[PDB]
Amino acid sequence: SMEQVAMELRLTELTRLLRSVLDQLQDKDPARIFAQPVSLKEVPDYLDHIKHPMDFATMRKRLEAQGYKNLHEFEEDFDLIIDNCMKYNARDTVFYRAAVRLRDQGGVVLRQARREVDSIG
Repeated sequence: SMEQVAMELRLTELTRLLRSVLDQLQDKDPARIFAQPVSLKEVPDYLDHIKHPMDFATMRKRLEAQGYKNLHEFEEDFDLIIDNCMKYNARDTVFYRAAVRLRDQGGVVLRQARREVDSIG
């Protein structure tokens, strides 16, 4: 149908905007701490601690399959990256601290993304 096509164009354009959001948030992690999944070879107990692992590569795979329907879904995955790290790692670690800085700097980006998603519809 033509309605299905219009819906698909809307999803495509959200995907475009989320790709730009992802790139901007990933720039706030210049150490690449969050770039890839925590390795279960290197952290064998990880899944005993963290039930829903997340990382920027996994988000990018979902994004490119157009698997984010709305900005809330995308934000949920970004908050998992941060929240997982802040539980597994102690406050005195470069990992925890990187997550704090990513959360603080990402908030700015996400605030305007929400306005753009609502504004453009």
